[PDB]
Amino acid sequence: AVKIRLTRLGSKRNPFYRIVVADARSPRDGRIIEQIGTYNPTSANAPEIKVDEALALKWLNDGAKPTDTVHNILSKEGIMKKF
Amino acid sequence: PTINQLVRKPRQSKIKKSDSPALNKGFNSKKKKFTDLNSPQKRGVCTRVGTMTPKKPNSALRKYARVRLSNNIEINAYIPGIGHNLQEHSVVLVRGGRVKDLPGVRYHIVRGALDTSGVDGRRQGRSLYGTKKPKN
Amino acid sequence: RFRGSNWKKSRRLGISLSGTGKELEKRPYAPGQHGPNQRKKLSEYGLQLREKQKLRYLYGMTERQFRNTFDIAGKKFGVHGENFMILLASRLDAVVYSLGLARTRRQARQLVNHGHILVDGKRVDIPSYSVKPGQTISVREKSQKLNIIVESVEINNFVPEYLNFDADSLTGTFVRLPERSELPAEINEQLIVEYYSR
Amino acid sequence: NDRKVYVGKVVSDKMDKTITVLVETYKTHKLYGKRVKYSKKYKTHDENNSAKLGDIVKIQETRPLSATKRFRLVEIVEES
RNA sequence: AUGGAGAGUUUGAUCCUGGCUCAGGAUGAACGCUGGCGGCGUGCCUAAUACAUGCAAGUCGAGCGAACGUUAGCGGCGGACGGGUGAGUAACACGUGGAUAACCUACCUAUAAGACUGGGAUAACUUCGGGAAACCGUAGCUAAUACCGGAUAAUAUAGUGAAAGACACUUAUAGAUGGAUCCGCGCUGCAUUAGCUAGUUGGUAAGGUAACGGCUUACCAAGGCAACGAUGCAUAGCCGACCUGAGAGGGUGAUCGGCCACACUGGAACUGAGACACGGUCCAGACUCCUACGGGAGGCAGCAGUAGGGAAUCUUCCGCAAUGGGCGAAAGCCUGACGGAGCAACGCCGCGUGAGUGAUGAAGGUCUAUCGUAAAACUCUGUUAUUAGGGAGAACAUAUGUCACAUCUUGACGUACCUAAUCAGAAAGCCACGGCUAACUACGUGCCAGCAGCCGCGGUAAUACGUAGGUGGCAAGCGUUAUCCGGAAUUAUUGGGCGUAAAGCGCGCGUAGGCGGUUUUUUAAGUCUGAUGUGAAAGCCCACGGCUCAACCGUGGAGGGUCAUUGGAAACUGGAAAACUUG
Repeated sequence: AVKIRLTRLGSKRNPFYRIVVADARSPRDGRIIEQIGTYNPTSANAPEIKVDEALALKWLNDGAKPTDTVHNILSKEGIMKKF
Repeated sequence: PTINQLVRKPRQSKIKKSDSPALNKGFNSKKKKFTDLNSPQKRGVCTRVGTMTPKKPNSALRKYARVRLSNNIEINAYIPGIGHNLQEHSVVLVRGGRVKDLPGVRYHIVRGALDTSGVDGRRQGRSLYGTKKPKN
Repeated sequence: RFRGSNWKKSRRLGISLSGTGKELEKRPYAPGQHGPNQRKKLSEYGLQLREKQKLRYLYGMTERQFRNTFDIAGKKFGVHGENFMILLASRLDAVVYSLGLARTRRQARQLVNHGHILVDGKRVDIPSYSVKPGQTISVREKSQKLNIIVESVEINNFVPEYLNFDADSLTGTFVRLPERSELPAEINEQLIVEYYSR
Repeated sequence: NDRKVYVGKVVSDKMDKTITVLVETYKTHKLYGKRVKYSKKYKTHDENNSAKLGDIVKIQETRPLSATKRFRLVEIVEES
């Protein structure tokens, strides 16, 4: 069981977020070990999508699939369908 | 000043006791034992008025207050000012600590404080023994 | 701005220090309750509180709101004493306060009521800004200037460096934060921002 | 990730290998800084051998295979 | 290492001191005052109180027994639930590395053994029934990818279950989940508690937990201890947080908890894809209680609200729409998880309630020129206020055609930025009122009331007081409330006296050990310091970028702090051979 998470310290003024691999039975906020970065889904702050998910995209054959309406961010990419 | 016996045997700090030990406290009845609180705010409900005469350092005359706090013990006060509240049986906002020149009393009154307003002969103070709505 | 009435303040502060004043239609010597008596002598704390008599009337450099950039750039460059006197007048309310468009001391802060709104930035009808390298108080959004602010386009020329009025906006903001010279004369440094740290 | 060479000396023993080895180390306190040396006791065991009257040895941190004892190692210095 | 200037303290006096009151604030900091409005945020911190109730993870199937997948509850779920915390333990409960010669497993993802053969029972329709109800009795049931023979299923080196819509079943097996079987340092005080517990020392059991084994038991000897804290033993979370130091970090860890003690009570036959279970399941208790008194079993450590205790201690305004858990081949839910907020001027800010001002300007309020560049009566800003259209973000979806994925599918607050012409829609009132803590003079006052942050004042000029026009700080702010910080150098880890403040041995005696000759030393551990491991951090010794700047988010070059390798310098506390001698 794995889901996406995010960090929280202090700003917004544009819908922001982050990329991580937290637990399934939990809220949007979660603990992150290998910090990959964050994400800006406000269509205005383009200089904030510096997410280097290197251990988050390795769940393809481990245990992962687009869920919770988050396939839009993975729609631009295509590092899946390897089986 | 030698450090061997210093972890064998330690030292102390100074020796001091804090201010108003029978204050900052709210006495139980359910579990019968006091609370160590240091509360900002508190009440005062009256048992007598009280006054002792022999005053050397001032050598004028002015009385004080004998107001009991919770549930059977002697608690004593004083009214520092030129205002005489010829009153009792009140419910107030405590002032914590003693003003200069009265031993053993550590409990007082804020201006206004839900019981009365204050000695209304004051209008220049605007911040002493009862003074509200004062033109600045 | 004012917070009271002022012009008795010849013997309270020095003067507002960046104008002509309303000092001497009378006996301007005795500061208060001394009319038949001697002068006021010297101290450091009497000196210190004289300093801040000529800080809180000089500008709207109110306490608990101004020392802050002094301690903020106490991690930035130089013993912050004169940094402060150039950290309380390196604003667009100061790069435009010597610009000479005011006739009340409040009208360099009120240069933008409906005067100078958008200095390369968003319309801001305020006293102050964050006057970084080349930071003005420049032309209005749907207007340009008013008849209480543009009525003094160059009401006094030679307004300081980094206040180089390219007019019909009535402000100049040449380069950066200002070298504290072109500001109060008899003021000091270790008696501006070395009195405050205690 | 291997298992250390913990060592020490011996004090006493009881019936059929109630064995032990002493434990000690060089270190100090965080407060008043003196090089005072310090120790605590351990629990190894043998058939009956590693025991009192001279057993300067080594010990281990492994699976004890023991009651509350913990060690399997004896790597010696000498005997008496 | 962005390095430590506090008010006054001695007798009568320079002088070595002596710490106090005390400072400023910072506190989930507010109480009378004062109550232009707000960006955003938190408030049973009074009582982890007794209860106006319910409240809460929930519904369903081209795979299945009612009707024109409705109407089941089999099956799946749930049940250990979100949330509530810091009532209860000195404990591996807690932050990090970690032997696994102490561990494994379906939920995230692909699957894979195949999909063969089976019987037939149970919920509902209840089928039949006593009786305040509803509690209970007869009792075939009708099915189910199921209650369910049997083949080999894998660890004999010889273990069984699968009953797929359509052009979805059960297994050999897995990556994984909370964890952890556990290792380690994490892991506080009480010397008014040492002659040490009988298991103290540890080997030896039929046993068994995914887990070695004094863990109950298996066999025998204790001096195992030993004056070193055996043991008792009192609060009993830790850890990103906050005021903060120069730095060591040093403390409180409450908004903010990522981990754990905890749901009336003692349990509890149970159980689970995860157990003794906050609206479960039973039987002992004392509670406001409901009941033809079948006897009901419930308590908001989960939103409210009631009698409250109350320094303040809040909206039962709304209901899924910001995430789908679960049910479902599907269209769909419940949100009470998360949301929508009277807003307390509690945080402080975004700034707005007067202007071009004005000749000194009056009818003068401490003083008798002072705050008077007081005033008027003229003008200037939208920004408070008459309206208005108000659509800030953003992408949702089998059949549309053939897990990258999508249209004929996303406006309660959805109206914000509200320039907007804009009148003049005041920013309460400040303390002591001298000098320090920063303050200005006096009539009242004749010791009658009485001033007073350490210092400190009225007896006939309170440069203090009653009161009166304000200069030092101020305008959403006046006096007070009390907590540790550098300051307090009144901890002394950096920064501790000996004859004398407030301080030295009755000493012949003297265990443990702190210390403990000269030189070479055998050591090759360690320090010298370091190749390496260079395993992530949001942010670090830094800075910056989104943002009407402030409430709310982010690149991480500082390697994550001997962490995955032990070092070469014997100059030495360190496996430790001696010699020197006059000490």
